Formats: sequence, C-alpha cells, structure tokens
Amino acid sequence: AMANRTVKDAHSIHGTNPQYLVEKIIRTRIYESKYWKEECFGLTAELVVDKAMELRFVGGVYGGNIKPTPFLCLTLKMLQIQPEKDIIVEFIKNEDFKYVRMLGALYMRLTGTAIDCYKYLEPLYNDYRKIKSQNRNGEFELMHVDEFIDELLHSERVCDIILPRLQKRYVLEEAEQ
Amino acid sequence: ENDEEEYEAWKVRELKRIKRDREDREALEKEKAEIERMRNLTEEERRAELRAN
Repeated sequence: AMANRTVKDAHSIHGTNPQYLVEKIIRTRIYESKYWKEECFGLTAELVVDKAMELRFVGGVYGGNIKPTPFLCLTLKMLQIQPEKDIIVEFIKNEDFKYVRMLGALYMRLTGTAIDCYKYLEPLYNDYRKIKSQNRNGEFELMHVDEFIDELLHSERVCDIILPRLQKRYVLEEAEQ
Repeated sequence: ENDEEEYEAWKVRELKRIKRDREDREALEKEKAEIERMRNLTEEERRAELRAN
C-alpha cells in the first residue's frame, strides 16, 4: 500500500493529490492489476521510460470488470511519482516512440499549465502516424496520433480520466501582455 | 506510395480541425468586440455627461 502512495516530495496538482485525478475505483482496479503488480513496482522515472517503450497501444479501462490497460497504469504511475518537466517534454518531443509521445502528452494535459499544454501538444497535430487503440469494450481500433492530440485538447474525458478544465487558447492569448 | 493518401487523409482531418477552431475563435472575437463596444459607449457617455452638466 505504501509503494502505491504518491511520493513524499510531490506537490499538489489542480488543488489535489495527482493520483486523485483518476477515479477512486479506477485506481483500485489499477493497484489490483497483473500489469501494475508485476510491471509497476518501483518509484522511479526510469521505470516509466523502460515500460513506456514497451507500450503497444493506447486506452483506458475495458470490460464490465473495468480492467486497466498498460497505458493507464503507466499514467497513474506518472501521477504518483511526478517526474520533472524535462522528461515529459522529452517524451513529447521524441520522434521514435509514438506511444511514449502520447503517454507524455496525456500526462502534460493532466498536470501542465494551460500554456505548456498548447505549446507542447499543438505541434503534435503534424503527427499522423497510425496508432492502436483499445476501446471501452476491449475492441482494438485504428487511430491516428493527431486525433488523440485533438481529443486531449477538446474532450472532457480521455483514457477514462476526466481531463482538468483547460482555458481556450484565445483567452490565454488575450491574457498575454 | 499509398501512404501519400495517409497524408491526404491527415490534411482533411487538419482542415476540419482548422475550420472548427476558426469558428470558435471568431465567435469569441465577436463576443469580446461586443463587450468592448459597450464599455466604449459607457465611457463616451460618461465624458459627455461631465462636459454637459
């Protein structure tokens, strides 16, 4: 249970414990999962690097039993350990691993400043590579990176996490000096 | 070769995205312009009042 707690040095995100951005029962299903118990034991950002490179698809939960995908497990792990902006930006900027890129993107959308969200997610609209997506049913669907990015910037919920409210760019620009 | 049509499929997606974002942007432009017009109208009438009375 202690190994599942948010790291001692971590500060609050959007007024709360960063893990609480994920639904209570979703967290519980993650902690219980085979993937989390075997592949997410440890509190290090390097762990996330190694496992992220092994991601084969995006997704949230699937089935009426609410099973987490690896993607969602790593996302929670990231909330728990709160890696530094540098690594997240590296995840995003990297051109070789699309799933790493999307993992960094979702995390940036969940925890970053409005500015950083637009700055780092918007250029990813150019990225039209095909991606594997596991829907709520457990069915695999073809998708494209830029569509995921669009969902991150214009949807209420992605990968079964409710996205924290994000100001429209025009408002942040009108706020600019 | 065939992935040229993948680039074409992206173009279309991006254009839909641009049209949508452009419409939202204009809608909020129009709102802000209206607010500001009202603010200007108020300020002009205030100065008019002071000169008048």
